[PDB]
Amino acid sequence: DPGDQICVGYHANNSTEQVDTIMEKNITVTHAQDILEKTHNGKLCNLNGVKPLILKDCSVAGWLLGNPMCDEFLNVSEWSYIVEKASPANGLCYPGDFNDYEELKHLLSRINHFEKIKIIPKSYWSNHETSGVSSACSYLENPSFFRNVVWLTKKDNTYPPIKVNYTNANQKDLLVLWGIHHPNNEAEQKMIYQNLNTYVSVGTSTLNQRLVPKIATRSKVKGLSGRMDFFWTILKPNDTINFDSNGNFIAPEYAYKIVKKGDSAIMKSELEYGNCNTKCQTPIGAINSSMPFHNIHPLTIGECPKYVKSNRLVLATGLRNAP
Amino acid sequence: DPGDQICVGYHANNSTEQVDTIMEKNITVTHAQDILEKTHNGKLCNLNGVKPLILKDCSVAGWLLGNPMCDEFLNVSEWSYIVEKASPANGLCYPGDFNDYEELKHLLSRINHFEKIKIIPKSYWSNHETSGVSSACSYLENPSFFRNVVWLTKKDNTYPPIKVNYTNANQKDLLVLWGIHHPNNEAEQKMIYQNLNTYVSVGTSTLNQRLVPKIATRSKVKGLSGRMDFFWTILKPNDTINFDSNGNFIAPEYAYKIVKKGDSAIMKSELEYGNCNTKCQTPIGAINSSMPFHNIHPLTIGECPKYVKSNRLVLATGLRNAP
Amino acid sequence: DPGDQICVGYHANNSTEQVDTIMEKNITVTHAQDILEKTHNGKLCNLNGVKPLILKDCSVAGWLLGNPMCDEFLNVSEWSYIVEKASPANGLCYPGDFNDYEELKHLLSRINHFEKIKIIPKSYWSNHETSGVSSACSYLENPSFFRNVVWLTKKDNTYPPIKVNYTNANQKDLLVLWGIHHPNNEAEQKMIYQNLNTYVSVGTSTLNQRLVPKIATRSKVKGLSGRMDFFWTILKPNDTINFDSNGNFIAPEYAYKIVKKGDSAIMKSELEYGNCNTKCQTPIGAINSSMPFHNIHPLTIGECPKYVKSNRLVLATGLRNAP
Amino acid sequence: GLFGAIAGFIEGGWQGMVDGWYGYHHSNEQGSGYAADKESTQKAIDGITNKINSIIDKMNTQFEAVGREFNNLERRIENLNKKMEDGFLDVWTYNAELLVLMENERTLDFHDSNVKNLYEKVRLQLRDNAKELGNGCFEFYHKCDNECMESVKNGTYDYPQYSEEARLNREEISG
Amino acid sequence: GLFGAIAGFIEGGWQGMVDGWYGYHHSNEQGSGYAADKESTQKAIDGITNKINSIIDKMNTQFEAVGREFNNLERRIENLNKKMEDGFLDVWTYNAELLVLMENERTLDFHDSNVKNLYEKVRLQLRDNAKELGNGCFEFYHKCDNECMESVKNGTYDYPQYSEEARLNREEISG
Amino acid sequence: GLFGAIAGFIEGGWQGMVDGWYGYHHSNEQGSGYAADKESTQKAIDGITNKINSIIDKMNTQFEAVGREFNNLERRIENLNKKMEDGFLDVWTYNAELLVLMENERTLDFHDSNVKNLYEKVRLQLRDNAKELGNGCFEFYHKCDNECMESVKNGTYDYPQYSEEARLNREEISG
Ligand SMILES: CC(=O)N[C@@H]1[C@@H](O[C@@H]2O[C@H](CO)[C@H](O)[C@H](O[C@]3(C(=O)O)C[C@H](O)[C@@H](NC(C)=O)[C@H]([C@H](O)[C@H](O)CO)O3)[C@H]2O)[C@H](O)[C@@H](CO)O[C@H]1O
Ligand SMILES: CC(=O)N[C@@H]1[C@@H](O[C@@H]2O[C@H](CO)[C@H](O)[C@H](O[C@]3(C(=O)O)C[C@H](O)[C@@H](NC(C)=O)[C@H]([C@H](O)[C@H](O)CO)O3)[C@H]2O)[C@H](O)[C@@H](CO)O[C@H]1O
Ligand SMILES: CC(=O)N[C@@H]1[C@@H](O[C@@H]2O[C@H](CO)[C@H](O)[C@H](O[C@]3(C(=O)O)C[C@H](O)[C@@H](NC(C)=O)[C@H]([C@H](O)[C@H](O)CO)O3)[C@H]2O)[C@H](O)[C@@H](CO)O[C@H]1O
Ligand SMILES: *[C@@H]1O[C@H](CO)[C@@H](O)[C@H](O)[C@H]1NC(C)=O
Ligand SMILES: *[C@@H]1O[C@H](CO)[C@@H](O)[C@H](O)[C@H]1NC(C)=O
Ligand SMILES: *[C@@H]1O[C@H](CO)[C@@H](O)[C@H](O)[C@H]1NC(C)=O
Ligand SMILES: *[C@@H]1O[C@H](CO)[C@@H](O)[C@H](O)[C@H]1NC(C)=O
Ligand SMILES: *[C@@H]1O[C@H](CO)[C@@H](O)[C@H](O)[C@H]1NC(C)=O
Ligand SMILES: *[C@@H]1O[C@H](CO)[C@@H](O)[C@H](O)[C@H]1NC(C)=O
Repeated sequence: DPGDQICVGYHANNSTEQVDTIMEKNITVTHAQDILEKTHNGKLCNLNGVKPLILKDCSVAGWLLGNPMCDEFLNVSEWSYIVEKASPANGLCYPGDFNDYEELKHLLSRINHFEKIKIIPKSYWSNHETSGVSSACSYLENPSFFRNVVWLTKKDNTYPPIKVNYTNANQKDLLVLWGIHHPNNEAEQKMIYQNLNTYVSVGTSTLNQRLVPKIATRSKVKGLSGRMDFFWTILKPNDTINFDSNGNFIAPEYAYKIVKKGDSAIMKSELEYGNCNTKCQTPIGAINSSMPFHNIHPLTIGECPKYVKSNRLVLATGLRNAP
Repeated sequence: DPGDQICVGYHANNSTEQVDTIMEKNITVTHAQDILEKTHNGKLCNLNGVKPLILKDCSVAGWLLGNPMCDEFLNVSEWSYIVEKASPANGLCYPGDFNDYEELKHLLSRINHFEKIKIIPKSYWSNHETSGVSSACSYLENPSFFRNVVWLTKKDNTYPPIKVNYTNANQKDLLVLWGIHHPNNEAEQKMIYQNLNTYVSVGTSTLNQRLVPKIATRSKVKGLSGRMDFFWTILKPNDTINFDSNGNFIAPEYAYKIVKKGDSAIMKSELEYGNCNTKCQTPIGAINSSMPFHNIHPLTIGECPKYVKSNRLVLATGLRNAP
Repeated sequence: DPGDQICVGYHANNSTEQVDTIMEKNITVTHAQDILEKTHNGKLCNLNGVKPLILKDCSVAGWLLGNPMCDEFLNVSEWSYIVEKASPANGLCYPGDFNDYEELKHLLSRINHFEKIKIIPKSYWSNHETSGVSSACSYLENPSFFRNVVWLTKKDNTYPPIKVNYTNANQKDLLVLWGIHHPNNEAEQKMIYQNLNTYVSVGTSTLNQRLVPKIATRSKVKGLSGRMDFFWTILKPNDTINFDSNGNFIAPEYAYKIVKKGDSAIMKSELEYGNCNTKCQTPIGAINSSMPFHNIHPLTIGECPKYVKSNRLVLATGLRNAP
Repeated sequence: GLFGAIAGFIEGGWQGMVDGWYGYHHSNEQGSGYAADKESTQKAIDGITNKINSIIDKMNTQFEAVGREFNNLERRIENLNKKMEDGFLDVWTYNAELLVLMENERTLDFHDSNVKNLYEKVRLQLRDNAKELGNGCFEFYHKCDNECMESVKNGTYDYPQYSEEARLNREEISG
Repeated sequence: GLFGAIAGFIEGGWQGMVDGWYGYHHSNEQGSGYAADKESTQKAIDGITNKINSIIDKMNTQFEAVGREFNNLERRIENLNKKMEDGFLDVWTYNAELLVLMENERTLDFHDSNVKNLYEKVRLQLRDNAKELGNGCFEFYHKCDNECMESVKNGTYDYPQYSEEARLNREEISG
Repeated sequence: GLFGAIAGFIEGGWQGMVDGWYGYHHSNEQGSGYAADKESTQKAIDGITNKINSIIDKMNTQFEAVGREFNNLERRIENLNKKMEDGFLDVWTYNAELLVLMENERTLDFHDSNVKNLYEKVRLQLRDNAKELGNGCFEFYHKCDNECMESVKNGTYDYPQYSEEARLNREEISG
């Protein structure tokens, strides 16, 4: 005859959750914890207290040199990170090359605080014209130039030798930019600079540069065949930058004071501002998440989950849930 | 008294196969699957439909410029991958330097289809001799030159200033090559070029180059002390390359049209052609295999197993096979 | 009534040793093997039979060129590894740039045996003064120069054109060093070199260099505004180096014969010599250990444990030790 | 099942038990009910919970990619940079997918072990004072009231106190 | 052995069984023979097979090396390039050798578990209607014909149908 | 415990046993004493020892960092170099910490398995010639002298030689 019983058994519920195993997939389980974050707001947000520099259709070169199509940015001074398009349209309006550009962009990705200062006022050029201007560097269909650098030309019919210095009074590093113009022929050279064999020399404690115009025939870019090559350096505190020139000099009017260095980044993205906040940003959107992982995009900034290429990461917690 | 029995037991066979464990090695097992591929045909085979460029004793420079010891290659146009020896013997027959060579070799490893075209015919040089030739660039013991570039020299006793352009009519990128000659002394300079202070300038929309001969005393290489430095650029579609020179110009006769870019490679190998086909090639031979791994050589091309340095990878499938 | 018993049980002891598990930490265990090495002698020791080059307050440049503040090192010839401070103070006493310095430091980290040889004796300069000297390159507060290179200046009031060669008789590679001086103005140029438009040209079988002084205004460094730029090359066996100059030449007196190449290193450390031996050295001390791992510093030299960032790595061997 | 309990001899699991992961279902003259062993269930929560956190912590340091720009003649180092950064992404993706796959297996078999260990904790308590049915149930040879059972559950089960009664009913089914 | 079955209490394995991995050897009055449990053998094939494919799939993305040229004054980045490419080769070689070593262990103990689980599937069916000899064999207290046994194999074994007969022969060896 | 033996049914371990990892404690009319099973203990030493060496050998090739200098305008490749070298340090640190954490678990459960396997080696030898108490002890139904026990330890235990004596004392506690 039947007696009292005790049994041993285990938990079950109405749970659809599956996890994976090396030996078996799609195991219906009791409880499971998903550890992969697979959603983003799709927006370029502020990073903590601070807003990004969104360059829109300008490039770093366009912004720093002052392409007239980029006047929006003449007075930025503090950001969290920089956003720049894949192929911005407004960089060097006057066709040329920017020397050590990537090294400068990299240097820039360690900086979050500029203060643009006036290093050599146009008032200085008492024996040179400062009105150098081009149709490629044109604003409202009316020939203009880079806002931060000045195209010196002959005054009357002379170009007296230039010798100007600037000392870094401040206690911050200083980013100075200059340039040289490469004319098309000896004629054009004489028309702008009078002098026929020219140089631009820049000297600091570390720099020792001698530039010389290169007259050659080139294809037309923005209708021009001339060229303009730009260069940069970091002027340390209590050091002096020394320009000497007898022509073709594109002089610095503004320099940038480096007030705060921080961890930053230049992101390639086609998105606009998002007017929103985050603790973790990617080029395709921001992340609000506690997950230990995410799979949205490798290039992140801020305190983020770890990126993996997985489309699914879920840990079993409970036990096999029998039907 | 004895009764009916049932037993539980497990499979065994006459199997020698061993597998390994963290805690015990050389475990004799029942069944095992080897997953490492350890054999290759030892041959440089075609890759799918397509045959490799085997440069033999020429180098990429030797081939592209047309070292006379490399005429075999004057009309290659389609390959799967390139094979070049460790130390080819026929590169720059006239001693010199090839500017940004590795960047060009790299660029070349993304190309599988050339079409060599005639960009500036010798007929053009109506006021210059095109017969420049050397004993270092010698063919059948009789002084010759690079097949694809032309050594311009003075005609009669003048060297009129050169100004020639070429526009990229086509819809493919174009690889143009040129050079400059560095003579030994002012005398030799005058004997070849008449003119005493010379330049070569090349201009595109992106390029802005000015080259100037360097007269100096150098050690003898192939009996010569003179030198010849070569340079390249990619001429995009609908853009014009512009040469200006008054001496020392090594002019392009042929340019290379870049018809197809594909995933490719330049392999270092001492082997010849193999006259065979494969889906996976290495520098020491090809692979016909389904194994998930191989250990033959890291540098592979095509759909291949994953390379590991292991000499043995075998999975246990069956159970411990008791003696 | 009670009968004979047998029991099954397991080992226990008075053991405090703990190990860790994914599912539980601080498991008190019976036996355990620590596999992480966490102590170093804190000393820069010899490496096997051989002692390091400890440059103290000199830099590689300072040593090789012969900064007078570094005479200690004028005759080193054999080391195991090199130690150099983060910011040595005695490098280029005369302000300038060392061309391809990091590539030379790297080349040096493959060398453990120099033999300094006299390549061009001062006796050679029969028509030039060799007494060029500066207050920046000053020894006992009395203006001196680099010990291994010679500052040629005008003798009487002329500087005859220089043309000197050296052939590598030996069967070892040879490291030759030279330089050029960049004066402040045309006046100073004439005072030192007489000649007004100058060049230094160096030629080997591979090298083809033309250097030209750069007169420009620069900030003061060690009270000087002039500069001196140095350059190096490897002269292979049975090849000749060829200098031509008409001024500003800083000539090689000594070259370095490369007798033995070995695996070596340049370590950044602030420590002095240790007068001790080891088989494994790090920048912060040496290791005497059998452990398969260590966590002291990533940059090691010699037969060493594998570096990990772990502060603890211990394997359980025995079983859970119940209280 | 690796240990034979879950979907093994204990075929199927109890929708009825809810307060825990592993537990008992009694059935006596006073009545029935499910009760979960909180000793073994809590030890399985402290286990899995620690596991998760440890998987997360081992991953808290791992390779973070950063944008770097190269020009038209730095293709080689650009490509080096690209392969390097994919290399680590592929490496850490492998480590995470594999660690999860592996610890998942170890998790399920852990539950399996925990159940069979709990069944054995009972079997070894009762011995011949009860019968094992082969389904994870014990039929008592004696009388277990809603107070005797709490002893076997708490482990505090006095064997000789029922031994004699039990013996006589077990031998009854014979002579 | 981790589970105690293979080269444990079931000492030695059967050269005779062939149609499967785990199975039975019967011995009654009608005769003998080996028969493999296809339920448990097929579940072990679906297991190992899935394992292999998963090891392969986790490896289907991993670092591929590419040739890159450097000149005489790019020794630093050449060496960087070299260390980087060895780094991944050493990394993936470690991952493959270790994954194999680990899953090998898990494979053998799986077979071990599968056998002990199969032995237990029988033991719990028979209970006291048979005797366990300690070698992986059960001696029946009743009569098992070549049709009764197929019931214990298929799991469809009617316990009470033999219970009574069995009881009388088990108690026979006593009084 | 994963296998249920160590800190399971065999609650607590013996400070008294010393010559080995797993073993027996006998108690008969001639006297007591601990003795360690050297068969199973030596197999556990050969196991763990091989494990250590294999962990070391798999690690004998792995990424070694080297110092490289960059100038003020090689920040990009300097940073590339830095991330690359941290990448491998973080990778190998993960592999070592995880391999240890994992094999530690496998080690403890191995000891656990080894003990339960040893207990079962005895249980299956004795069968009904003794009683299992549920604490890892067997009470003999017959007489085991300091020479009979060495048979069960060595595995050389003649069951029928004691079977008859044993049967009569087991049935005694009944009628
Ligand atoms: C190569 C040539 O001769 N082209 C002729 C055209 O000349 C150029 O054409 C562009 C428009 O396509 C401009 O008019 C150029 O004029 C400027 C400019 O760039 O806008 C006018 C500037 O004020 C002048 N600035 C300074 C500071 O000198 C600038 C510079 O001289 C040059 O940029 C220096 O290289 O040039 C003009 O140069 C011409 O417009 C056309 C019809 O007249 O005929 C073309 O053959
Ligand atoms: C340095 C010097 O004067 N050496 C003398 C030898 O002159 C050189 O020797 C080589 C053989 O070793 C050749 O004969 C050279 O002649 C050529 C050449 O390279 O083959 C002849 C070419 O036709 C000529 N081509 C052109 C287009 O000018 C070529 C060039 O001039 C040079 O390559 C430019 O650098 O030179 C010859 O230059 C000389 O052979 C030997 C005995 O006469 O005496 C040596 O001292
Ligand atoms: C820029 C200028 O004119 N400065 C004046 C000072 O001249 C320089 O000052 C330094 C000390 O700060 C030295 O006296 C320099 O003199 C030397 C030197 O470097 O020591 C003297 C060397 O014998 C001489 N050597 C050679 C081989 O020529 C060396 C070189 O000429 C230069 O280094 C080349 O650039 O110069 C001196 O040049 C001057 O001391 C001070 C007061 O007289 O006034 C300053 O305006
Ligand atoms: C596992 O489940 C997913 C989601 O339902 C499904 O897409 C996939 O095909 C399943 N895998 C297998 C092997 O059936
Ligand atoms: C800057 O230039 C002025 C004259 O233009 C000169 O007197 C002064 O010394 C220079 N400053 C420095 C630091 O060289
Ligand atoms: C394992 O087997 C191989 C091949 O027979 C042999 O070379 C090796 O020595 C064996 N390993 C050991 C530890 O005996
Ligand atoms: C090419 O050169 C010819 C004359 O040599 C010139 O007329 C023509 O404009 C040039 N083409 C271009 C695109 O500059
Ligand atoms: C493990 O032990 C260490 C050393 O005693 C201690 O610092 C740590 O807090 C312990 N961990 C936990 C989780 O208690
Ligand atoms: C070295 O120079 C001497 C004259 O200064 C010259 O005669 C000799 O040929 C040169 N050596 C070489 C190898 O050029």
